[PDB]
Amino acid sequence: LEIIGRPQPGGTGFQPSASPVATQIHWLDGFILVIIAAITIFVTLLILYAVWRFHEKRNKVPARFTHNSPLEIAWTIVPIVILVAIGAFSLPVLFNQQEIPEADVTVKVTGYQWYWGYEYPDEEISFESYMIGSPATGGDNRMSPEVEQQLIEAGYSRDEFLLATDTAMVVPVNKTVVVQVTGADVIHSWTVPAFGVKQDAVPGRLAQLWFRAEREGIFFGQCSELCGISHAYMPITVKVVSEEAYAAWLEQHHHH
Amino acid sequence: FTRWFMSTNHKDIGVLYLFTGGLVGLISVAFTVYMRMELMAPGVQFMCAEHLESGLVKGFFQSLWPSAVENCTPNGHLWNVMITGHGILMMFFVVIPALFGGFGNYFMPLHIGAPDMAFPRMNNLSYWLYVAGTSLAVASLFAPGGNGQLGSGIGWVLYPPLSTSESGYSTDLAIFAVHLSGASSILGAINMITTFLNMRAPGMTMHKVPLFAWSIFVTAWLILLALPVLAGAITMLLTDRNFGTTFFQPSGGGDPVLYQHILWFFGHPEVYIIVLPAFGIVSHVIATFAKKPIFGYLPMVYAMVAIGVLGFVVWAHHMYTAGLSLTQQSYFMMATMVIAVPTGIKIFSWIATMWGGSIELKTPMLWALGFLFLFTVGGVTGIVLSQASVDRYYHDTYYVVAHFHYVMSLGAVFGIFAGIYFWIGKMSGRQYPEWAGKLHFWMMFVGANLTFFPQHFLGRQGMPRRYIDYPEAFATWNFVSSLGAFLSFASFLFFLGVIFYTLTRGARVTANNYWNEHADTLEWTLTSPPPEHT
Ligand code: HEA
Ligand code: HEA
Ligand SMILES: CCCCCCCCCCO[C@@H]1O[C@H](CO)[C@@H](O[C@H]2O[C@H](CO)[C@@H](O)[C@H](O)[C@H]2O)[C@H](O)[C@H]1O
Ligand SMILES: CCCCCCCCCCO[C@@H]1O[C@H](CO)[C@@H](O[C@H]2O[C@H](CO)[C@@H](O)[C@H](O)[C@H]2O)[C@H](O)[C@H]1O
Ligand SMILES: CCCCCCCCCCO[C@@H]1O[C@H](CO)[C@@H](O[C@H]2O[C@H](CO)[C@@H](O)[C@H](O)[C@H]2O)[C@H](O)[C@H]1O
Ligand SMILES: CCCCCCCCCCO[C@@H]1O[C@H](CO)[C@@H](O[C@H]2O[C@H](CO)[C@@H](O)[C@H](O)[C@H]2O)[C@H](O)[C@H]1O
Ligand SMILES: OC[C@H]1O[C@H](O[C@H]2[C@H](O)[C@@H](O)[C@@H](O)O[C@@H]2CO)[C@H](O)[C@@H](O)[C@@H]1O
Ligand SMILES: CCCCCCCCCCCCC
Ligand SMILES: CCCCCCCCCCCCC
Ligand SMILES: CCCCCCCCCCCCC
Ligand SMILES: CCCCCCCCCCCCC
Ligand SMILES: CCCCCCCCCCCCC
Ligand SMILES: CCCCCCCCCCCCC
Ligand SMILES: CCCCCCCCCCCCC
Ligand SMILES: CCCCCCCCCCCCC
Ligand SMILES: CCCCCCCCCCCCC
Ligand SMILES: CCCCCCCCCCCCC
Ligand SMILES: CCCC[C@@H](O)[C@@H](O)CO
Ligand SMILES: CCCC[C@@H](O)[C@@H](O)CO
Ligand SMILES: [Ca+2]
Ligand SMILES: [Cu+2]
Ligand SMILES: [Cu+2]
Ligand SMILES: [Cu+2]
Ligand SMILES: [Mg+2]
Repeated sequence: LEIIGRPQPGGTGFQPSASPVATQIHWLDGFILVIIAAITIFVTLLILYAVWRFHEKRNKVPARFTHNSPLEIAWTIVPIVILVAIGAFSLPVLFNQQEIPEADVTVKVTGYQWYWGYEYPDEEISFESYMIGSPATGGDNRMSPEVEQQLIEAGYSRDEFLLATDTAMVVPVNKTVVVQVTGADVIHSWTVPAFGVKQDAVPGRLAQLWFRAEREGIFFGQCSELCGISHAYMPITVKVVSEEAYAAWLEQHHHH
Repeated sequence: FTRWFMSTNHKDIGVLYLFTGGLVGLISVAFTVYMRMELMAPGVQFMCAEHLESGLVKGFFQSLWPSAVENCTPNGHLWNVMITGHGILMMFFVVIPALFGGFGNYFMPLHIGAPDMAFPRMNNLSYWLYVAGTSLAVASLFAPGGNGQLGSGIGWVLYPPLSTSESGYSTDLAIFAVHLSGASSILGAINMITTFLNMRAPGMTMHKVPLFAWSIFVTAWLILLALPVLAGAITMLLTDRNFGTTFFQPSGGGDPVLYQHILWFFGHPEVYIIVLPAFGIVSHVIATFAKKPIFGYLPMVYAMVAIGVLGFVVWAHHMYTAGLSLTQQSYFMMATMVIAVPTGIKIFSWIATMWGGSIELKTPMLWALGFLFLFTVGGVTGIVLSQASVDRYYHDTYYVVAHFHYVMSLGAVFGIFAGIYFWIGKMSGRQYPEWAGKLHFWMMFVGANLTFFPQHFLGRQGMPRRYIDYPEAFATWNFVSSLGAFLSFASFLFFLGVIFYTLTRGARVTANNYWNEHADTLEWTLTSPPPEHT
């Protein structure tokens, strides 16, 4: 499996998209980024031009105007218009994001201090996922010769330290996955940047999110609500595989 | 001697707030230097659990020298305690005390022609509650806290159940500190509002009140509604922790998300309480150094009122991933976007003030022009964040951190510096050296942008908030950001030298108005410093 959902050295953009929802986020953000960059460059150029054009040595007698009705109407209406344009494109994305489709695969995720529990209710599969290098694998949340060898043995490299877990959430590609998220003790937050999903794991509440992965590979997330001492050390690994490889994984868990 | 600390005069109290806010600011900025030392490189090298087994002064100095990773057991609790202390000090004990308690107490009475505030003894009490709260916040750092260590590692907004289950009593001390800060703010606000309404000079109509005094007036009203709601939220934390209530504990039928609604009902107004006095200062400074009256005075006042009102109906944009309904997410998103409209009116009116002026690029004007550009950078990323569908990716990442440092550290703080350089001659009788003011400006401008602009990249790459350590791919921009923070810290130490130099041997001020006639408010008709009876 190719490692796809991960930060890259010196990166300035989003993590790669692997879902239709992530693609929409990339488009919506890029659209807004052009707007706010235009606005910001415009504001900045106006200030710099004004400083150059009206520096005291170049314009020795200041004007005294304090109004300009056409300009003030324009600079109230155009922002409103720009915001309505953004909202017009952004509310549809929001609805697509938050309306839960019918599940092909259902996983129930529980955040604990400091690890994640996974349950596939249709499959009677449950397991816990710890960071490779956590105390659960014999570490203490730092790189070491043993941790790098564990990363290598699990199919990763030292560069995936703090991202890779001992077990992965495995799902089939091109299927609708509905994830139910709750917290066992304090609030955690379950997320995968490549899928464009994030949902707080709140004790006492079961929240839902959905994704459909559009390509196979490995995708990482990290706990995204400060939960205590090992908040930085309870990540998320999702492996998106063929329908057949998914079934093979299910069968490996079937007790005879 | 200590008869400075006993004075009830609004000028004396303002100066206490300014110096104290600056000292607490140095504390909190020093925390961020240590934070950025640990974030400069992946792997944990400074915050080692091994430093705990030494004393409290041995452990301190060991903590400032890097260890090899094999000798450094990561101590995440120290990270969480530092960023919690950093945020609490900034949001309750630095910028609002400087802007509102400091410049507000000093200059709002002067600007409206009031000899003193309505309740001078209450004003002096407000300052002592501020010092008491600061003292409790600092004490919490050394009190038994989470994980059998010292300090509360719970984030500045104290989310339960994490905050209510944190062991020790550090967190209870932090809650009392915030209580004391809320009381100081409410007393201040009561004084501001009464003085503004009842003690204006006869013949100063309310539509001749300078914009800075308007900004202090609006801010005082926001405080009166927001801070009691915070007092409720944190008292519920205190009783869940100590008196058997279960407001936020699901085992007893409570709901942790309920705390978030109440906290953020205060928490968004808090940031408009921060920035409105900075808006007021920027109006006075730009009018003075463009040598031109402020463009659109009445829209400037109404925009601040609109921002302050809108600031109370947007709070759940801090909760898009906390389980909000799609209807709530859609409302709060659209309500939040509206705030861009009155804010834009102020940005454009400040540019229109400069347009056609005769612009003097002295230090206060540099801070104000930097404010216009950098607050706009921070404001537009706030609008990105209001889009819940994009906030799904950015929430609890360094993109949010970049947003709020641009509006606070490159925005409200630029207003504070604009005010200090604008007014230090008026307050002290001594003038700052102009070349040093400008060097301070450029060092801060370069350093602060290097610190926080790359944090957008880290957030876009998915780096979470509140992490002691990070995956190797985040190293490049974390290294750049830490370098920026070190340069900014040098800028701040330089600034403190500039203030020390100014107050001890700065050029003597001879004029009542050492700027020009377009500094046209009442403090510029008084001596420098003003007479004892203000
Ligand atoms: C000075 C303090 C301050 C100020 C003024 C602001 C101002 C704004 N903020 Fe910010 N914010 C914070 C401090 C501040 N914020 C802090 C501390 C947090 C994090 C809390 C925590 O979790 O710890 C935060 C987090 C925060 C969030 C939650 C994000 C998350 O956690 O996921 C959101 C969501 O919408 C938000 C949006 C906004 C918006 C829309 C404004 C608007 O007021 C900005 C309006 C200004 C402009 C837009 C620029 C000028 C306008 C123009 C040039 C006109 C044309 C522009 C357009 C048409 C767009 N900010
Ligand atoms: C006013 C508010 C304010 C200011 C000024 C700052 C200033 C700085 N902050 Fe920030 N910060 C917060 C408010 C602020 N911060 C909040 C609310 C959080 C969230 C905490 C949490 O997650 O719970 C936070 C968290 C935060 C993080 C993320 C922590 C994490 O997620 O783990 C980082 C990362 O580097 C950071 C770094 C810095 C640096 C390097 C500076 C500075 O060093 C940059 C340079 C600035 C200066 C050199 C001078 C500043 C001037 C003053 C403060 C005025 C002093 C007063 C007078 C002079 C009268 N801080
Ligand atoms: C402005 C006032 C205050 C400014 C303070 C500036 C402090 C700078 C600290 C120096 O850098 C640290 O110490 C070592 C010398 O650079 C390095 O050791 C490190 O060496 C490797 C660097 O890649 C790491 O992998 C190792 O874990 C680690 O021990 C490490 O890079 C870095 O953390
Ligand atoms: C990081 C920190 C932020 C920087 C804060 C900006 C510095 C504030 C200005 C200093 O305060 C003023 O200093 C004057 C000293 O000359 C005093 O004048 C006074 O001096 C005499 C006593 O020294 C008094 O009797 C007189 O009333 C009066 O003229 C005045 O009271 C005092 O308020
Ligand atoms: C904690 C980290 C702090 C790092 C800060 C680094 C400090 C760098 C100091 C540079 O040296 C200064 O350069 C100025 C160049 O302008 C000189 O002012 C000179 O130039 C001014 C501008 O013309 C004139 O007003 C003055 O008469 C004249 O002293 C000034 O004397 C000189 O000492
Ligand atoms: C980490 C700690 C950092 C320390 C920060 C210290 C910052 C304050 C330094 C101010 O420096 C002074 O500025 C004056 C300029 O305002 C200079 O006067 C010079 O310029 C004047 C103005 O032209 C002349 O009249 C003077 O004789 C001439 O000495 C003076 O030399 C210089 O020392
Ligand atoms: O993505 C398309 C989106 O369209 C509809 O959602 C509308 C909704 O019906 C209106 O009330 C409007 O105010 O909000 C949404 C804006 O598109 C569908 O109902 C929705 O399921 C679908 O995803
Ligand atoms: C594909 C690379 C994306 C780089 C975009 C830089 C994002 C910076 C966001 C800050 C916007 C401030 C105006
Ligand atoms: C992940 C592939 C999608 C890339 C999205 C790029 C869209 C840029 C939007 C620009 C819109 C300008 C008006
Ligand atoms: C002297 C006040 C500034 C504090 C510097 C911050 C560094 C704190 C190191 C923490 C060590 C834990 C014992
Ligand atoms: C190779 C031995 C270590 C060299 C790096 C030491 C840097 C220490 C910086 C400490 C700064 C404290 C403010
Ligand atoms: C005795 C329990 C603490 C009471 C504090 C107020 C609780 C009521 C909720 C009010 C919400 C903020 C106004
Ligand atoms: C004093 C203001 C408190 C903040 C409002 C609390 C609103 C609770 C809404 C719960 C929504 C459940 C669907
Ligand atoms: C964003 C603020 C930038 C303001 C430009 C100032 C140009 C300074 C030119 C030098 C003037 C004499 C030192
Ligand atoms: C009063 C005239 C002084 C000239 C400007 C001094 C500041 C120079 C800019 C230095 C930029 C370094 C970061
Ligand atoms: C607009 C403020 C910029 C602050 C400097 C940050 C460096 C950005 C470099 C981006 C490209 C590096 C490859
Ligand atoms: C690869 C080792 C990097 C260590 C560099 C330390 C840089 C410290 C710079 C301090 C600058 C203060 C202005
Ligand atoms: C001015 C606020 C714009 C509101 C906008 O977000 C939506 O109403 C557009 O459908
Ligand atoms: C793919 C094999 C299906 C095995 C099935 O019995 C289990 O998932 C249910 O326990
Ligand atoms: Ca480190
Ligand atoms: Cu967690
Ligand atoms: Cu966490
Ligand atoms: Cu807000
Ligand atoms: Mg969160």
